[PDB]
Amino acid sequence: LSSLRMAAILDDQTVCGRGERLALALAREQINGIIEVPAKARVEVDIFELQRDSQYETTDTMCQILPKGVVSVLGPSSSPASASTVSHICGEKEIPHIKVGPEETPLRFASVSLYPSNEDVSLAVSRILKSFNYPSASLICAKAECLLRLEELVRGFLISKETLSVRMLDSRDPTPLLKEIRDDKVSTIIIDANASISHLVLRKASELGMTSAFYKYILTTMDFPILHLDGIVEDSSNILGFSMFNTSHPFYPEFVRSLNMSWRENCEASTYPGPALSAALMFDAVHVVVSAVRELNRSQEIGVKPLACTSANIWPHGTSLMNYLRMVEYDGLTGRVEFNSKGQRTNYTLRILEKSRQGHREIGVWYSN
Amino acid sequence: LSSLRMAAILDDQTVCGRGERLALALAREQINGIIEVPAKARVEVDIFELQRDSQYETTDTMCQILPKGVVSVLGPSSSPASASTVSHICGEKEIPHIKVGPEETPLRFASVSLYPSNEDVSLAVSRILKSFNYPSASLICAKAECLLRLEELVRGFLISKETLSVRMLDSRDPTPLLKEIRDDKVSTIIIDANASISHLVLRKASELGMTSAFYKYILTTMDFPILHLDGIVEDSSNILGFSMFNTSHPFYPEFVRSLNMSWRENCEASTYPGPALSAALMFDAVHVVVSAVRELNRSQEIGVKPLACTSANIWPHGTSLMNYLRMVEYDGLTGRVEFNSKGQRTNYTLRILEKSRQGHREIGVWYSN
Ligand SMILES: *[C@@H]1O[C@H](CO)[C@@H](O)[C@H](O)[C@H]1NC(C)=O
Ligand SMILES: *[C@@H]1O[C@H](CO)[C@@H](O)[C@H](O)[C@H]1NC(C)=O
Ligand SMILES: *[C@@H]1O[C@H](CO)[C@@H](O)[C@H](O)[C@H]1NC(C)=O
Ligand SMILES: *[C@@H]1O[C@H](CO)[C@@H](O)[C@H](O)[C@H]1NC(C)=O
Ligand SMILES: *[C@@H]1O[C@H](CO)[C@@H](O)[C@H](O)[C@H]1NC(C)=O
Ligand SMILES: *[C@@H]1O[C@H](CO)[C@@H](O)[C@H](O)[C@H]1NC(C)=O
Ligand SMILES: *[C@@H]1O[C@H](CO)[C@@H](O)[C@H](O)[C@H]1NC(C)=O
Ligand SMILES: *[C@@H]1O[C@H](CO)[C@@H](O)[C@H](O)[C@H]1NC(C)=O
Repeated sequence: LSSLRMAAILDDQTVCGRGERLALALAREQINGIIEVPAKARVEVDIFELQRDSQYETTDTMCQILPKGVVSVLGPSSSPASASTVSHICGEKEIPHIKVGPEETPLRFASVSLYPSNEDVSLAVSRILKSFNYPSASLICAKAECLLRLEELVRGFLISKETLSVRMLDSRDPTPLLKEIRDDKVSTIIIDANASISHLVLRKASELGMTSAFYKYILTTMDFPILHLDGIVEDSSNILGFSMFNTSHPFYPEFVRSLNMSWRENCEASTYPGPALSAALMFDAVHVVVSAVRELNRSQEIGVKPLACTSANIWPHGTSLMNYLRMVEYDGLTGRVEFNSKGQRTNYTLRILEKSRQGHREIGVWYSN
Repeated sequence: LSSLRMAAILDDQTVCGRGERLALALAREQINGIIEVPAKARVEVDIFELQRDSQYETTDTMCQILPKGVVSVLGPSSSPASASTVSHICGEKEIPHIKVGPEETPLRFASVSLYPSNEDVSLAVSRILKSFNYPSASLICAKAECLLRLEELVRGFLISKETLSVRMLDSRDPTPLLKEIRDDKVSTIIIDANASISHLVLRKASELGMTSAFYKYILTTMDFPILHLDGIVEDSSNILGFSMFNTSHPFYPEFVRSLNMSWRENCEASTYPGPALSAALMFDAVHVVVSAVRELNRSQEIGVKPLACTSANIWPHGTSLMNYLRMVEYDGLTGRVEFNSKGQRTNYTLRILEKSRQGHREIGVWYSN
């Protein structure tokens, strides 16, 4: 390899952007700026955008990637159907797919994921419930698939003396849903939704007087740190959730400041909420791929050829690289990155946060081990 | 229209076949044999087979169907991923998709389905549980998506004093799973799996002494009537499940006898288990489409043009035909066929059956209304 090339697929239709493209560039720059002994091949990241909601588009994008000679494909972060199409094609060609968003809910060739598994999210929520003395609860789901995502927790409630009252937004305003929860007179409300939908639910809850001291909320979104509930919350609250960020990572300041400058070219600096987790996962993903490829390269000569959608040819090194990906131990923006036999993150933590008027406080940690 | 043409997609990799191809021919023959006043256009059914487990294949099959000038696409019955690809392409081209297998779990343009909805299956199971005085239970799932398919029942257990212990086969032999259920010492076992997997679970249960009078089974498969548990069951049992068949339908004898001759060209007449429900749903589907098209044709002139995967052209009549499909009232092999505003079967029944040494007995009825 004259260069170590990977592809990344972005799907970002937000007004301000999540900054994944810049995050990828920052990882590449950081890695290429460190001259190693022996010298290593330059890292390249080819970036492709998804602008429609179309698996035709996603398939065509993969067909454009295969001829470029890549050692991995990253993402997309926020498009589960597209990520499944990517995983399938990557599996057929034996190119590693590096996943950076939620487990697809509900494949032979292996992939890895930097995003916490569904089981881990369930266990983290259950840890907070243990802290509440294992109460009855209500669950608000953005999508019906929540019962699958949270199957571990659901199975626990199904055999426990406590109850779980489940309600789906699917489809406009959560107010009638929240009024039913209020009538049940149960304190603990679990919200399984992305950040914007979670904000909407909390806003409507606040308006109904449901952010009083009686009620306790647990959110599943890993973008909790960017959820700003100004005007809803005081300096202390009962609104809990998670973060993966290690703000002490040596690159974290440059990362935040750089993404702030990314944000403030389409929007105002004052509205930058902090770095998006998906951007940090993409940064970390580049390092994981580079680490694995350089370790594989000590024991075997790695080459790439054009692959194609119109050929049954596979990448001969993909099986090997999947095993070396599973050997990676990397300290990233998102904490310790290591993988288990299923390609899932292991030996890591989630910080448990409580929302406040200006941001949050950390009040505990969930350990995957 | 000189002819009324629809397409049907088959995916059948069974040794003996389910007889869907013959079922389609029988419907076409029956309809074309009735000379109406005024005379109506001849019915044609173009048949396509899926032989791989590939959405590339399914998409290519749809691309072959679009130029043929069809008024609907039927199926496939037993291939959920392929049926979803078909629904998507049909929706893009505004051609009705007539579904004949389980609700996909977890679309703008409307479709209809002749197969009972997930909610209806949950409600039918809950009706049997009411008959058992609403006990605690165990659920054996072939796939994790069972919690979604049975979400209505799961939500009921989550708020009830009774427990539900859920276990997934996902992945070889159910024996260890059944031993855990045995240790829980709960009587009622719900099996959500297709017919062959359900048979396997009951066989292993029998071997463990778990088909004694203490245990009660409820199966979700609509192919219960073809599940032959010879050697497991006596003349009476506690093994319950469902059938859609109306064995008094005037065509039922010809249907059974004809599919018996279909079966016994690849296998032995003695191993023919009776007609497969998917074959009967395909037969009924042809009648539903013909009924709707001939009613639409009273009020508007229907034409077809070649459509194509490489064109954005839609079928101008698809919206109209979807509304007329929803007006159909048809008495079929699978009972009364009518649709609600969601395109789901309504105003119908499921017969509740108890397995016996030679077959079954009907012991009750579930009404959708
Ligand atoms: C493989 O190692 C050799 C020598 O140590 C180096 O020249 C080459 O750039 C390496 N390739 C990669 C992908 O880092
Ligand atoms: C965060 O990064 C700092 C600095 O590299 C490191 O000392 C620490 O172990 C990291 N923390 C976690 C939880 O991974
Ligand atoms: C973004 O940059 C602005 C301008 O320098 C700064 O005031 C603000 O606090 C930054 N936001 C964050 C979250 O770092
Ligand atoms: C888990 O990760 C920590 C760093 O966060 C590391 O020090 C430790 O060696 C790992 N432990 C195991 C059991 O691998
Ligand atoms: C539409 O009705 C006319 C006359 O009643 C008939 O000739 C024609 O075959 C009909 N078309 C279909 C699709 O049945
Ligand atoms: C079964 O078919 C017979 C004969 O057409 C009909 O009388 C009866 O209503 C049908 N039964 C049901 C439940 O639809
Ligand atoms: C199939 O046909 C055979 C031969 O006539 C007959 O003995 C058998 O009972 C039939 N099976 C069924 C289920 O009707
Ligand atoms: C429901 O179907 C039955 C036939 O099974 C039919 O007689 C009846 O008119 C229908 N009832 C309603 C409310 O549509």
